[PDB]
Amino acid sequence: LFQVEYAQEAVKKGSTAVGVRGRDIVVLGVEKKSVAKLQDERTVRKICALDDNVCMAFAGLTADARIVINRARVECQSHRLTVEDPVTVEYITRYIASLKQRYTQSNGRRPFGISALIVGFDFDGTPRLYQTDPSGTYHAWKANAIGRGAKSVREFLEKNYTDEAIETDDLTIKLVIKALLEVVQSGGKNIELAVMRRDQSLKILNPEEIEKYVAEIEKEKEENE
Amino acid sequence: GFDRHITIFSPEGRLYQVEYAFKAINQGGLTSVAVRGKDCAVIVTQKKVPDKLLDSSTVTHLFKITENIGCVMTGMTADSRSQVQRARYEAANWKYKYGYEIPVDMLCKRIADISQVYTQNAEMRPLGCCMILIGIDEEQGPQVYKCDPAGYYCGFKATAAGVKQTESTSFLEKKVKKKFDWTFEQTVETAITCLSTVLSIDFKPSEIEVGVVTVENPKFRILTEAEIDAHLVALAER
Amino acid sequence: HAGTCLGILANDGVLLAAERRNIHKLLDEVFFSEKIYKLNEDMACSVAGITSDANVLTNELRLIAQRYLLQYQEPIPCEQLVTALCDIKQAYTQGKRPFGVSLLYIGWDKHYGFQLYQSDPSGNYGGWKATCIGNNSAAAVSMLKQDYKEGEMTLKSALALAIKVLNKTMDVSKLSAEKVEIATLTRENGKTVIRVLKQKEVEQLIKKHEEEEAKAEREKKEKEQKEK
Amino acid sequence: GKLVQIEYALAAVAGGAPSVGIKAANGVVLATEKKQKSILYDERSVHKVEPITKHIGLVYSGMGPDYRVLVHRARKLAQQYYLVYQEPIPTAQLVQRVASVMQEYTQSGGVRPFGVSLLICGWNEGRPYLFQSDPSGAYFAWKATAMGKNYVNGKTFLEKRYNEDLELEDAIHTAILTLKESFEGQMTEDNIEVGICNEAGFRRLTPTEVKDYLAAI
Amino acid sequence: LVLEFLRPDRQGVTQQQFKGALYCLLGNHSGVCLANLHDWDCIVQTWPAIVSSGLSQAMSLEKPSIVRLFDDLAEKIHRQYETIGLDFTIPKSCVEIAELLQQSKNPSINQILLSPEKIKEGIKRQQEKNADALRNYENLVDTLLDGVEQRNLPWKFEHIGIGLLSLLLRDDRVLPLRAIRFFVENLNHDAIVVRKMAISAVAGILKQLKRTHKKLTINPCEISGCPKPTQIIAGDRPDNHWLHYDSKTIPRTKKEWESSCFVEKTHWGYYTWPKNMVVYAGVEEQPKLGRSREDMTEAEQIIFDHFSDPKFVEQLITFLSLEDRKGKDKFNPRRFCLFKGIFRNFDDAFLPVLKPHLEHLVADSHESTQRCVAEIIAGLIRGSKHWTFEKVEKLWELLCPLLRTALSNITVETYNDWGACIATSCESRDPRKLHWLFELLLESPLSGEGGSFVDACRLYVLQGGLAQQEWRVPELLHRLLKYLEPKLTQVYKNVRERIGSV
Ligand SMILES: O=P(O)(O)O[C@H]1[C@@H](OP(=O)(O)O)[C@@H](OP(=O)(O)O)[C@@H](OP(=O)(O)O)[C@@H](OP(=O)(O)O)[C@H]1OP(=O)(O)O
Repeated sequence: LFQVEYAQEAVKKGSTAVGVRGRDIVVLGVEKKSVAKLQDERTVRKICALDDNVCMAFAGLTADARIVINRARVECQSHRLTVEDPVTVEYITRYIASLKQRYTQSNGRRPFGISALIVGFDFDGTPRLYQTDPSGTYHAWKANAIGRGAKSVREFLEKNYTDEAIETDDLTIKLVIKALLEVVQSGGKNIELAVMRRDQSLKILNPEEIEKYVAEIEKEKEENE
Repeated sequence: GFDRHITIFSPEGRLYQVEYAFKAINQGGLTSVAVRGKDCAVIVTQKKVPDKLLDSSTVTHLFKITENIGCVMTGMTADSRSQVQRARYEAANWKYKYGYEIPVDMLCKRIADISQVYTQNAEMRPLGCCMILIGIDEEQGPQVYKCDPAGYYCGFKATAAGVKQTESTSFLEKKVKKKFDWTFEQTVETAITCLSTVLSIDFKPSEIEVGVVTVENPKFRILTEAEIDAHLVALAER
Repeated sequence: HAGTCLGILANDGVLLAAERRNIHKLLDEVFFSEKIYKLNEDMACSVAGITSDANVLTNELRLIAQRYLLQYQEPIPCEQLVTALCDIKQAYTQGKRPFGVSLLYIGWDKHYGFQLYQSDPSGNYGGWKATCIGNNSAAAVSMLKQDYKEGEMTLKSALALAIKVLNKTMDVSKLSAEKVEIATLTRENGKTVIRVLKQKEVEQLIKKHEEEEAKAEREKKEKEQKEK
Repeated sequence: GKLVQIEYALAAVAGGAPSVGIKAANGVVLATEKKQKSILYDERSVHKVEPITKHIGLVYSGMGPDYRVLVHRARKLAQQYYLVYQEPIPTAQLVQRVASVMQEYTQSGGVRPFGVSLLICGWNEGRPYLFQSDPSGAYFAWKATAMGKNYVNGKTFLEKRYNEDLELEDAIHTAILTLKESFEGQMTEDNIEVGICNEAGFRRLTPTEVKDYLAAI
Repeated sequence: LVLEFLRPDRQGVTQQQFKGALYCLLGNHSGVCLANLHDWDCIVQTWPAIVSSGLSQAMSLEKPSIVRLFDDLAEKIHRQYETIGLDFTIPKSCVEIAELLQQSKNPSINQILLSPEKIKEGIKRQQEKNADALRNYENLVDTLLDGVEQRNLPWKFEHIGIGLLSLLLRDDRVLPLRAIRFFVENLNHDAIVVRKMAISAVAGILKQLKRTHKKLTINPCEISGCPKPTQIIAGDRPDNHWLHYDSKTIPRTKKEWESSCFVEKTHWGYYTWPKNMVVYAGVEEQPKLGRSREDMTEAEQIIFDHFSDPKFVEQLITFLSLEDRKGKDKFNPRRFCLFKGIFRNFDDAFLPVLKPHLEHLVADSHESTQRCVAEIIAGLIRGSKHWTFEKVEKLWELLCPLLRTALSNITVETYNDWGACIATSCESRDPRKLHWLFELLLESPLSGEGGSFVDACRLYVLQGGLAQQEWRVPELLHRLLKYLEPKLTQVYKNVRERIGSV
């Protein structure tokens, strides 16, 4: 419980990330923090594909996130083996949450220190979004945010999320951009987008690919005035 | 404060628990003397009994690890018996594995390894007993070896363990400063004289227990009250 | 910070520069010569730590790589190797005895080409175009951020840059081939070549830096005179 | 902090008797004081110097029981290697493994670190070798060192007297000089333990030849 | 003698003797420094020798003990240095008291009175003493320069010598010309350590060069025209009304700007007016601005020329923009005080040269550029106070676009730095003088075009500025409250927090 507070503060410090649920699509956005002059941006992902049909975004300690991600990947494959079916997003969420409340081998920071957004498509095909907490409580959402400034984003998501917004899949993507744009002031390359696009594997957006979407909403922002 | 309560290094690097075990050996309250000769080695120690009812026979600080090896223990009695038991076990294990009787030095070495384990590990307190061993080695003849709780083991021309070990050792050093190659009777007289001087008791034969080994008779033997009295009376008329 | 290590990425290759130093005169230094440790044919590392810590870490790494080789009969990727070590050092964090050293890794992977990696003691790792570790790592990275051009590097220019930043950073007070250890990873005839620079080549590079410093000193004195 | 115990162990080492090592061109010497508390103590019985293998021997400054533990482990490790590879263990490899066990003990909780430093010498590949393995688990390679009491004083005396090229006899001499500095006095064959590593193999110098070397001074 | 052991020219000493002499120079933690003696004769011997010991040839910098020794010398000298002498002239009263003290005859022996010739000899000796001290100061400066640049020296010793030169900043007298040229030349130097050291040094130099500004005296009751009764109550008053900010009262013309008081310090006038007031006399009375470059003596001249150098300005700007650490960076008030001293001394000389660099810097989205340009912008604003109306008018015409783009491009990395910039610009200044900044910043903090977190950071820097203007802006606080009141119910959490703070 005391470690949980430190873990919750840690994820509060971490990079912002959001997820949205749409009828034939689910979108996941995480702000790409500046690294340095000389570092290479490849190694830092903040996004992971547990399976073909599941994607994840974490916020908090990177190493603990790595451990969690690996364990969940192997669990996803073992469940596919035993069950011959794609893993359910609720299931892998239950495992990742359940992994938090085993512990470290020493039991130090029994909560590993990440609250993560797990998004995927069910085998039947229904979209799903979930999150996890260091505590181990896990919920489902039409859309959510994590990390720094998530609360402010949730207010923006609360009003912006609508049947009209989700009616268009490309609009489903654009809403995520606006959410990040409120969170991050870079207004550009400092962002990472990933989309599942029902019945196909995760396709990370190109920097030009995100750029035109940003321009389109920037134009639509222009159009309102 | 957590340095004296367990076996860990002081700031100066000293193991206070081991010092305390050395104190416990004197807390036991008995003295033992060992001396080596050209043809023999001997052990002497007092076995003063407080209670009349308590059987004189059963109480003795001399034990037999093996037929050719005899030992004496000081300090805490229970720890002494445990150490004796383990020495017996190691000797038999040695014989079974290697086909020949363990030498006294190797036995002392093993026992010191065991005491080392306790002083190294915090869970176990150091075994508060000190063992002196006598045996005849074919190459080196008689031998005397002594293992402390700390794990230091060394051979001795003669030695003492007990509350008066210091004055005993001063006496033995004065004795061996002269060459004084001692036969059996001379070794016995030397040992009893050291103990009688250092304790100032002038023992009766029942008061003390004596064990020896000889090149002629390697078998470890405990001298009876009568032979002890013979040696003492030969001493007194001298 | 007993030791310092340095690493730079080039388009054609990678090099590690480490300060071969003797704390005391009596140290043989034949044993401590090998600042660079070859994990495998396609990777190397330099350690910011004592030789013992280095030996144990290097053994764990080599074991991992050889296990991957046993399974797949292909040389291990640099990221995967570094990641295995990072996972271990993390798990020590989760024991209460975290790995107390940071490592450079240099390698060539067919997937990503030439690469340079840094491992933090916390277990986190990152890819760097160029970086230093150990003593004066901060000054080292400052000079690198000054004097490095992304995409403009070649092995020769990078090597001279290494000599320069070493002259400023490391406390030799005079460059000597005995006092510095350089090694380069290069791809030749479709094979990974890890070659320690010979003492003669290092002396030549040192001399080039020395004469260049002299030529710079002439220019500054001239311009300063012209100002007044 | 666990490091505190390491520092205290190094202090316990520093309290230990003097031990000296010099690396000649053709041989390595290992020497130490074995000053006896009393004449009653028998010098022949116990040797601070002990061989791990035919070509390797070592000497300690610090706690003798810890030394007995470590020498036992080292002997078993060298024999393990010899069984696997049917060649003698390299000195560096042995030093590494011994460091591994020292580091293992100090790392383990509920047990104290070893209170000894070891000087490890050997001859292999037609070459001399010398190492010092500390309680922390660190090992270093030197041409010469001292340990125990006045170890810094011995080190500087070695630094002034050392030459890159010296014969085994001259290194024996300078070792004995180094100990003669620290020693209380009345140095003799019994009070001092010597061993050398060479092409012949490690051997503990008998009292007769040690008397010869002492008489040379 | 102790310096002889580590003398560079000497040979055959030893590594050991060198180390021992360094230990002697280091001394114990408490007691005689032995390298930082207050005596001018001792320091001239020691410090040059310390820096010159780099090329001694008896020094193994590889030695960790040796390098730690030199670092300990440096840290101990830096901490324990005190200002050293340069004047020992007793005033006339104290010698009168001493004359009485000799006269007291109860516990006294009747020593002969000090003769007038002796008293003349004493003042002669004291004058010679302080002159010799000044000589030693200049000689030590030249010598340490020679040490730091002799081309056989290691970098650590170079850094140490530059620090020692940093100590010699004097405040009685300007630094020697060669040394000033050395420091200003080192502003663009490869080592970051040396660069920061040079920055602090030259800012101190710029304060030394600063010409005194004449201050006239006003009556606060008179300028206000109020009665100013006795037993005044603190706070807003009739007399403080001219001090209070008002939109109508902004000058907006050269004549009114000349007319305005511009007290330039907030705290005056809340509780009670002082006995004598000082209001920064008219620009004609103040030192000249727009100097010909013939006026400057020699020390201002070298700084002027280096900064006129565009290659120099570019190299320095690029070095400042370089990141030292990621996420741990801050406003760097020493860099700020440097830039303020520059602009204040030289009166808008180099804003033309810097304008390309500023226009480039604000355009960059990187954090460190924004940090540097913020420090520069606020240093410029603070230097602007003594500038004339036309100069400041041109300056604000320059600044307003830069600031608009900066605030539009504020971000998570840069918000703290830009708030520090706005606060430091706003601090210790009359509000009417800085009306441009307020009119700009308050134009639309809750714009929402940029979105949330940027509306918040705008409100944050705003709050910083208004905090700096305590009790002199009842107007514009009423305006902020009016603008703010509608938006209470249309807002997200971060903005709500900053709204509460403001
Ligand atoms: O009266 P001075 O000693 O000459 O100093 C004042 C004053 O400093 P004081 O408050 O100590 O009098 C100001 O405020 P500070 O910031 O120095 O506290 C000002 O500085 P700002 O421009 O930052 O308000 C500036 O001091 P400086 O000359 O050190 O920059 C100014 O000096 P002038 O009156 O000579 O202009």
